[PDB]
Amino acid sequence: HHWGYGKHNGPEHWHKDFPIAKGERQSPVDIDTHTAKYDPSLKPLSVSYDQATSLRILNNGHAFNVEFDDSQDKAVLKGGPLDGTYRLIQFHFHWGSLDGQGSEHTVDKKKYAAELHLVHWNTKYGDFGKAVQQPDGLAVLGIFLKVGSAKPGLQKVVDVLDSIKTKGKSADFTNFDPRGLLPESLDYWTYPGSLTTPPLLECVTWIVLKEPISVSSEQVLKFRKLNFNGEGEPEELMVDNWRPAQPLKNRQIKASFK
Ligand SMILES: [Co+2]
Repeated sequence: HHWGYGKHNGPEHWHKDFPIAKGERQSPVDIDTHTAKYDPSLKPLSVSYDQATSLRILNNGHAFNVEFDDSQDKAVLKGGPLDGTYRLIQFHFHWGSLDGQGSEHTVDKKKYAAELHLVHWNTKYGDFGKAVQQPDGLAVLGIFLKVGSAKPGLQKVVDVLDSIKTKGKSADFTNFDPRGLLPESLDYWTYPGSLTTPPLLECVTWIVLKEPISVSSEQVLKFRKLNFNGEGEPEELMVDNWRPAQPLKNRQIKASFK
């Protein structure tokens, strides 16, 4: 049926409509820190978000997306394992019903409360729709969230969520600075993988930061008040919208640090 994260249409069902779900480079994965190889040939990441133009926030029935103007090189990711320039198109989170789960990637099987995905597309391909058809089409920056002190830069997001409680609702969301969601260190792990939602295309260079950000219990509880359903349908809280770890298969995770 229409895919989601429930008992009958969750991740274990996706392969029936999207056979690539059992592919050779699916995401997310467990990051075994002892096994990842330090790769001194790797460059530092270049995150250049100073001219980012946020536009809107949308509840799409799976998560909420903060969308950006990607019609110019305003907010880009370069360097690290990447060739060329990748433009920020949107960010979103995955989170749990409880603080013990919610992330998609895991680190030595540790699950974080949530995971932020900053999604960027390779410019060489002109638009997002074309980029997802290419093995180097997307670069997604993954950042773990743990529960502890509040993240000041996240509060503007948390506060608009009650205006987009249900599927299909959107709201204006301008002048948001995504630099306020980054941890101090840009040390990372990287590997080739996929989108973690249908259509699960194998088009992503994943860059997962080692350092988590902290958010407060109150901030994540507001995430969990969102809904998967549309307005005036039975309430299904938007929680546990994460895909579990997939087989690593023939892939190597590289580390940018020692
Ligand atoms: Co995601």
